[PDB]
Amino acid sequence: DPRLYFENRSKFIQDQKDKGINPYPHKFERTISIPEFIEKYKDLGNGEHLEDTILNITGRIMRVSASGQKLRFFDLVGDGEKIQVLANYSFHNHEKGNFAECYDKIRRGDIVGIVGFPGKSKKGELSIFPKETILLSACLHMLPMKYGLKDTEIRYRQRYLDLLINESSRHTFVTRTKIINFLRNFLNERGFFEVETPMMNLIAGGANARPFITHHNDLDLDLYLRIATELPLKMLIVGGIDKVYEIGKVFRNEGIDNTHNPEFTSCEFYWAYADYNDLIKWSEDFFSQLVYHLFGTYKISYNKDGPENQPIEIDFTPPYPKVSIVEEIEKVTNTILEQPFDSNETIEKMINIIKEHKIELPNPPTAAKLLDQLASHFIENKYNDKPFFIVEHPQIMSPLAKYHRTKPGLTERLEMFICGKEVLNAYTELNDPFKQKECFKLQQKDREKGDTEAAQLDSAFCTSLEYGLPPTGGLGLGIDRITMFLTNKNSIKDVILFPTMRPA
Amino acid sequence: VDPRLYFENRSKFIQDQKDKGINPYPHKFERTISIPEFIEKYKDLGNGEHLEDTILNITGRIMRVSASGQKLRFFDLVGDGEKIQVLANYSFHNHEKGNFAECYDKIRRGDIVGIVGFPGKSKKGELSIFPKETILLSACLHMLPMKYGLKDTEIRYRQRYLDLLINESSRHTFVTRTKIINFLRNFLNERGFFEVETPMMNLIAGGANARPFITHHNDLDLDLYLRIATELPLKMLIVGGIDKVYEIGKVFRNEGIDNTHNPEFTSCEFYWAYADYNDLIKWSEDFFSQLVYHLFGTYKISYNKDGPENQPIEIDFTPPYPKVSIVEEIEKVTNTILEQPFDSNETIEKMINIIKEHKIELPNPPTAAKLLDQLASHFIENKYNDKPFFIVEHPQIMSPLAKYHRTKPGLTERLEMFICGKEVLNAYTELNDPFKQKECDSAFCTSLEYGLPPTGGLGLGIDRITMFLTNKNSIKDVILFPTMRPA
Ligand SMILES: C[C@H]1CCC[C@H](C[C@H]2Cc3cc(O)cc(O)c3C(=O)O2)C1
Ligand SMILES: C[C@H]1CCC[C@H](C[C@H]2Cc3cc(O)cc(O)c3C(=O)O2)C1
Ligand SMILES: N[C@@H](CCCC[NH3+])C(=O)O
Ligand SMILES: N[C@@H](CCCC[NH3+])C(=O)O
Repeated sequence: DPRLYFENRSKFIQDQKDKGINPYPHKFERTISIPEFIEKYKDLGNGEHLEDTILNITGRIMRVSASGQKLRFFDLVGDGEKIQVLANYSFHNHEKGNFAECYDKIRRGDIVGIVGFPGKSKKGELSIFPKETILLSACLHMLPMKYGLKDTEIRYRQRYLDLLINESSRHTFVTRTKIINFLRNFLNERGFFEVETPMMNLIAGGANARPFITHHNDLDLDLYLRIATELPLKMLIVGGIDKVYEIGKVFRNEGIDNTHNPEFTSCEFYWAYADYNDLIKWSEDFFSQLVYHLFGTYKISYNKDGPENQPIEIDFTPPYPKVSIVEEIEKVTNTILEQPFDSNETIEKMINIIKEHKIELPNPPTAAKLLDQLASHFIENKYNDKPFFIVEHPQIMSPLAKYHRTKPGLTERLEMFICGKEVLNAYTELNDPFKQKECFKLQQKDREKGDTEAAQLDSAFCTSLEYGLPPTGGLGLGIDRITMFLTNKNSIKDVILFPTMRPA
Repeated sequence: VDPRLYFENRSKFIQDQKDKGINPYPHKFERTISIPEFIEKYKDLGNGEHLEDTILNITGRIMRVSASGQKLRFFDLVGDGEKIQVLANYSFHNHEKGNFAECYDKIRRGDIVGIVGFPGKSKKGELSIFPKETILLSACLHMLPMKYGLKDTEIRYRQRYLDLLINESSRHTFVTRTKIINFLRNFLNERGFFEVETPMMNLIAGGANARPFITHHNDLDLDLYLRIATELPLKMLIVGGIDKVYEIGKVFRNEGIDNTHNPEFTSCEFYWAYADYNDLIKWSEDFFSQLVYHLFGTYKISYNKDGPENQPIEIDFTPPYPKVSIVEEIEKVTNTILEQPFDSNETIEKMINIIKEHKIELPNPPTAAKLLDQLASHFIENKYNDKPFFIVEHPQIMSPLAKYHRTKPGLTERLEMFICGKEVLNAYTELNDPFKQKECDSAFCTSLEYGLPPTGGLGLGIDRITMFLTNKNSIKDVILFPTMRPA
């Protein structure tokens, strides 16, 4: 019973203190790490001992067994690697205490420090042969086995148990950090300058989403958490930082599911004198090279339908297909979506397409939401075997994107999808301040109908446009979703160390 | 003159250009070379030399307009913090593209332009682009301020882009900031440390003593606190076996704003399993000495502590730095004895009376930790200005997450590093006995019950460090968009 277990262990701690022993020593000076130990002594022969080499090593005990009264065996793990501990009565320093009393105390989970020599057992298992083993920090609960952590929510609420017991968990999070490292180096090598912009602002603009609100007490001031980094980054382009980017958290106050956590990690970059076509190329270069950097090939396996179903192969070899959103919806639905797309007639037509196909009506049935819903069900799963771009979005869906230089009513916008999930959003940046105020005014008229995700107008941002924003191309990436596909995860909670959870 | 009228005339110019068939905001100009690359490639030209057969496309912002008659127009063109001259001569103008004077008469200071031309140097020797054709790419519709207009004003903070265009030193301050963070990340990574992201919104805000921001998630129907530190989930990852772990990111404190306090600021915290207080003292001297030498090529720097209108002091980052035990120094400087327990009525009253004796400000509430803090602030924290130094061995009542001192009762194995009286670092041997932790977050307390190895952890205030290494007196000068009182 776990509860009695914990109580006996706590009593043990107290009783050890009462006898004069410190169960939590301040410092043990380690000589070698467990990965270093494996590298150095892997080449030893079966049964070879180096008894003149005395080492101080630490780690977490993960298995306890005995062979008689003079032999105790353990697994010792550290930094994701494992060695055996072979405690023989014949090598024990009896001046430190009784052998059996010393090792009877150890439990699965204890952190220990060992003074001993390296070698391999007769079977051939690389081992540390202790002369003395010291408790550094007890595990007071029973550690679960892999089956206890398998199909549970414990991994999200006690991530440390997952990291200790599931080898795949460590690897997922190492890949996540490698992906971010690769992206930072990719941009820095191309002259980009990393900055930090405020997470708390008077307005939350740069995307269409409901924000979190907070309050600064001394200023008696309500502030919004940022939903995107787009607006202050473009003001820095005005300021002459012509290649600027930010990798950090944004906050969106909306529904939670397998591809939505309320805080998530984005990268946005802004590139003065680039356009749509440079951004398409950047995306293909970046994703193809990232995948090759991680896997040595451009093709990966992904269990789109979970581990109980067949996986699919995703090929990141460029180029990727491009699909124009309005043209394709018109072809697949056999309708003509007349401009203005936000006219009453086009809105009624899109509603009827949705109702005819038994699709859910967006809670406010705005033209921009109607089109999004249509693309979701008719386009975004056109390709699963390769990423692809949906391109040339209407201006009503894209209030900060520059008008399309040859197609009226559209913009120079691209979104990349992997397995039906949006991972990238980019466009030629709107830089005419007179057209920008018009877009914000139209977004206000859409807010008046009950749209809580209509981005609010930023007076400071519009003012910065009046000092001259050069022609610019900007791009944003969803780091968590990218990591999901590159670690074979179906849930954003599997690639975030501490996902947003209700209290226990 | 009249800034409002200027903007109205420029807005009419944009609209009139559109009416005449010209697009004053073209979609794409394909540049051949940047302004820094131009200076590098053609700096070695000779006085008066032209390379008329090499045609380049270049872009930038016009920052000065002057003329020598109608046939020679001169401009300053800036990009990426560097500048060249533009020499528009009627004799080289491509008249097939339009009328010369009609073209250049339109240019105003601040305009972003694209130039097709050739490189060269003037007779006097000024490196120049010689346009055959110039195109407007994005107009500046307002009059730019003078450097004098940005000097003592909040325009630098409320329109930071004007500060970056007009003050060359501003770009330099933020480049140094990014170099500082790049250095720290590399320093940690080369030593085996693993960078992570922990939540900014939590059910509890712990890891420091500060009032938090509160927000609400609508669909979970849940109040959440913005983090005041990264300490607690990072130690949970040490329990998880990530034995060298760190995070560089924003934390939030809902308190007063001043020259060293911005409500959001950038911290780095790292956690080092099997290290202790002594390892962290060495790390700190190793890191700051190597950081300053990396940036300056020397260990000594100049800092204008009392403002740019006063004499600068010299800060020597040569290690080692002095260590000052807080309690015994407060005792020495005041010739009192602070008997333990430090939270007894007798020791509290003595700290209160010594505060009253020196006419010092009295904390509300006057807890023992708050009293000890004020006494260190008034009596220790400005002991050294010529070098960074450490205050060490804080009482347990001030350090609920720090491990008890292995030989000194009532103290902890803690260190804080100060530069010019300002705290930039806080570190300690981590308390890992859950029995002592509860006496001092339920999910954090439970994780300790699974075994936290002996560990040393450390935090840095990135903005305050940047202030000292960029010669700034205010944190507003090292944050691109600092929190201001709304206009
Ligand atoms: C910067 C964006 C560019 C490409 C699309 C990405 C969208 C972004 C949308 C989103 C909303 C939300 O409420 C919670 C989430 O986790 C996400 C997410 O992961 O991706 C990111
Ligand atoms: C992580 C900490 C380690 C060493 C002390 C530093 C203190 C930290 C305190 C603080 C409070 C505040 O409300 C606003 C601020 O900007 C700062 C700051 O910059 O430094 C940072
Ligand atoms: N702010 C966008 C990403 C950048 C789009 C191009 N400026 C988003 O939230 O999706
Ligand atoms: N959480 C501390 C920094 C780390 C101290 C060592 N664990 C602070 O906010 O000051």
